[PDB]
Amino acid sequence: DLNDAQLKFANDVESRIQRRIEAILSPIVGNGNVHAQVTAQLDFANKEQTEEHYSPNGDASKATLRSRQLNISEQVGAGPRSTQRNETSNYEVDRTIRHTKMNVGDIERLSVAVVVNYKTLADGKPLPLTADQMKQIEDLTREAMGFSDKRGDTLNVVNSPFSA
Amino acid sequence: DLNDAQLKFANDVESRIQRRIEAILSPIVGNGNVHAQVTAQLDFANKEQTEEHYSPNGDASKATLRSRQLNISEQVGAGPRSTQRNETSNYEVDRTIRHTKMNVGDIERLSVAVVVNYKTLADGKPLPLTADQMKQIEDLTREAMGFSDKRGDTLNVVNSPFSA
Amino acid sequence: DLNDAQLKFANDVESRIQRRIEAILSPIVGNGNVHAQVTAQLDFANKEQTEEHYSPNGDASKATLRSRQLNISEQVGAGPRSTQRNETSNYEVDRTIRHTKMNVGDIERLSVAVVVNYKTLADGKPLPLTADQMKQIEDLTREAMGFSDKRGDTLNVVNSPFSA
Amino acid sequence: DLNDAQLKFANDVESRIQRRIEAILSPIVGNGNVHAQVTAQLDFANKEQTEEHYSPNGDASKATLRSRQLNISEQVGAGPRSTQRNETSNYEVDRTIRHTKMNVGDIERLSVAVVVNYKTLADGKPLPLTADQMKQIEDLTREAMGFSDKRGDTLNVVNSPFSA
Amino acid sequence: AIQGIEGVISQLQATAMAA
Repeated sequence: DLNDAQLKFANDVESRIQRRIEAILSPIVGNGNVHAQVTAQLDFANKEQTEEHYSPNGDASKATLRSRQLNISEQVGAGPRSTQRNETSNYEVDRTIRHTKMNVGDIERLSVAVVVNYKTLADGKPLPLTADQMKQIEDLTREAMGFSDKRGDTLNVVNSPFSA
Repeated sequence: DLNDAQLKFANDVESRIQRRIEAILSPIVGNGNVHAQVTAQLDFANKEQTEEHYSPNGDASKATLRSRQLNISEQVGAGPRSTQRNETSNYEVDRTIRHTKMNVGDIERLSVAVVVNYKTLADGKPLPLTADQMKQIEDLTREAMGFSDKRGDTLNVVNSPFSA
Repeated sequence: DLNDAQLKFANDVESRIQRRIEAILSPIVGNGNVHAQVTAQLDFANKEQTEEHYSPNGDASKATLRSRQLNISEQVGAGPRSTQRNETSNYEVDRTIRHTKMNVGDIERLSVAVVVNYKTLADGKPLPLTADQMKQIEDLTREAMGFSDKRGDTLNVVNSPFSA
Repeated sequence: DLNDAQLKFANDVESRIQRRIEAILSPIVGNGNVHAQVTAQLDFANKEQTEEHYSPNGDASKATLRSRQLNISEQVGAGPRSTQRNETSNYEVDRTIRHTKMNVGDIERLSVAVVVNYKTLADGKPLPLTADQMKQIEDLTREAMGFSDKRGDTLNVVNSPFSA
Repeated sequence: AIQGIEGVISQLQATAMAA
């Protein structure tokens, strides 16, 4: 029931990422000379979070006060000195409440496998690509897939001649 | 259901960013001599936040007072001196409450992949572009995509001859 | 639903900024010899704010009083002196409450990309523009776009010959 | 009843992982020259979790205070010294409540078995593949299956000639 | 409660509007 809807959601996301990669990889490598497939680890767990933050007021310069009683006594007779300080302070503090409801269906970790073809010249020899072109393909695929390191995304692009 | 609406929202945003990039990249590079694709990491999490800020009043110059009782006693007989100061102060403080409801569907991180063609002169030789022109294309794409560093936007523009 | 309305709002704002830029850039550079595109980062977050400000009254010259009790005693017998001052003061303070509801749909950051053509004389040679003319175009575009530094606006105008 | 629905859910997930692997393994190894089967250990246990986190306030620099009473007494007569410090502090602490409902049907551990064929040249000799090609197949299968180490995923790809 | 803190922030927004 709901599981099938989630699976179809994942399939559509993967297909659209695949198409976005193919769109940029087509003009330079050529139609059919590139194949990519995407798998997506998604987030279907309902989470609700409330965050409370208090600004520190331990420093007297940023401390906000409402009432303060400072009783000071010094009975000098060091000799028979007698110092007494009774201090009472009531503070008002900064407060920030944030309520967050995470979206259901977010992407947790995306791994993408891309395979490119060789280059057959007018003679027909399948000449492999170069390192610079491979790096360009890797960068383009990283851009298309929305590659990020916090998610833990992995990308692998290899070059091999396609079969007949 | 709602996930499909969010996905269509993302697709429309990406398509419009793509079209905006293409619009400026067309007059100089030429029709079809430029291809770009956009992916958008969006924000579909409902957040509500209330912020409270208190202006500090620790300095006597900016401190606002309502009532103040200052009892001072000095019984000089340092000898048998006896100083006593009882101070009570009630303050009124500046207060700022901000209530914020973040919009659903905002952009978190935008990464854009752009590929340009080579230059075929009247002879037909695919002459590659220059560094200055590449920098101009990068700047134009950054302007079109709304490039920002707080979001974490990444842009990659590479030059390569298009396939037939 | 609402997201589409917000997107159309952004598109209309961007189109009108584009048209305003084109309107002034047309008479001097010429029809079609200028192309500009605008992207707008907008504010669709409902914010409500209440601000309270108290005028400081720590200086006796600007302090407003309602009731004041000053008991002073000096029993001179420094010898066996005995000074005692009990002071109680009730103040009335200036107060300013400001309630603000920010508009939904305001502009946060505007970045604009403008491209101009070269100058083809009667012979037909595409002569590039000059530094003074480029500075004039930059100033005119800044004026049209409502360029501001608090927002974080970025503008890029480059000169390049248009393609056929 | 529900068990059959869960089993069909597992079968669909396994079939889609199998198809994703086959899709990338087809262009290079060839149609029919690759066979893969997937088994999935799934999560059909309803879990509900509430998490509470308190920011530490043991350091006076990050400690937020509401009321503080500090009575200090020093009766010097080390001699007949008498120090007494009575300190009472009321704190306000940061608080974060997270409520999480894990999705039913998540993947716990995925193990995948892939078998590839040999290479029969124009002569017909079944030449085995190379180490580099085997490593490429392993990497592609890891990408397709969403291989992860936290889950405990295991992958085994072996090369052997297919039977008639 | 999480919903209780939601209600607290709601009453804070109410105070903001009232001011």
